[PDB]
Amino acid sequence: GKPILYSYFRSSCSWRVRIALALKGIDYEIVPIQVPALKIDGITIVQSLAIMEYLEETRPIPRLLPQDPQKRAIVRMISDLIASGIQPLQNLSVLKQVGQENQMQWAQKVITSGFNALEKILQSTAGKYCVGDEVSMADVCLVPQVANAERFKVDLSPYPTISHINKELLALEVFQVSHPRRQPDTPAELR
Amino acid sequence: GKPILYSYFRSSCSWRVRIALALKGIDYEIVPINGQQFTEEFQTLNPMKQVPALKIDGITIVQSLAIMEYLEETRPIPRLLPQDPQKRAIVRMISDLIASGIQPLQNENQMQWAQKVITSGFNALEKILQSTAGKYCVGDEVSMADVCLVPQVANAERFKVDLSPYPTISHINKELLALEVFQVSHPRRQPDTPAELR
Repeated sequence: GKPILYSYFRSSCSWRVRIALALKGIDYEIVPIQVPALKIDGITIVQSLAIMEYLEETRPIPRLLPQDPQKRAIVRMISDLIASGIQPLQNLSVLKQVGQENQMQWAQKVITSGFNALEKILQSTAGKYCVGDEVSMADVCLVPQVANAERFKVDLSPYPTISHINKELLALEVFQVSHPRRQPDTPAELR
Repeated sequence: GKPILYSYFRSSCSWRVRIALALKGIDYEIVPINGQQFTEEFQTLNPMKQVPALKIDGITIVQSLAIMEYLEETRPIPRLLPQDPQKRAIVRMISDLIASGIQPLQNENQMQWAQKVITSGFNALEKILQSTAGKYCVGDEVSMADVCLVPQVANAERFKVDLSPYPTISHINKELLALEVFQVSHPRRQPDTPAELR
């Protein structure tokens, strides 16, 4: 009857989809545990980018992607930079399969390298959010990545644009109700 | 003036964009990659010295997925994405599985790692294609999934991955490699291919 997100409280990819579901006003059921997976309109969709593009097309407002194709490409660039460039190079597969202390070093080089790139891009693109003054898919991707950075003790002081946009976004209900610390599978001593 | 693609002959990401450019009949100029005129342009909206990068319609787009969506929208035919939203999700799933899942995890026994990554993904992707594939990844029309599949399958052969356990991937792969748009864009037919790959 109602959509099902297979989710994990610590998965940045799952949070993206929870922000996008909340943003589109879609009520869903959470089954905690490949995640995210989303059962919707009688089909199953893996991969948060794919999920979010489906949501954008079937539930247009609010827009994750602006109307001007050129603007859409910048929002997609940033999003994919996060989802294809930073995040996979610090997936749980990679981390536990290379020590329990090296995992943090490698994670920090990856996140800093991407944030060095992304912060420079945002000097051109950002208004109040990643691309101009309207929330986009880029913002949905950013916040969960910035939360990873905090988790691996990345200092955000060299990334003042990323940090400002991040705090603008975390002030919105759709980024709070979907928070890793407000989930069914959230450990009681992390709230 | 024509679009400019900054490319690398071995980058599977660059190949994706060459396939899509060729598919949509778009003529472009290739600037292959490792003065400050060319370095400034390369690195505008690309502080990471990344390929592919595409200069088109007066702007710069990095990230192959972003570039192909832009192409899809501005030059609709031939379709990289079908019209049915649910079919578009399946095409995007496969593409993203490759572009976000398999490929990023592999830019001594770095061979043991490449192979584990590629096999694990193809285990997943072969199973999905049992449901979706006709003559191509999703039904009988070439799509974004196919554009992503060929350059990943070429990586798999480079890292000596045996394709015997993946007959659907291997069939679709050879269907695609028979098409002009995947041949003219091939890593071996590029300006920066070193002659020792020919």
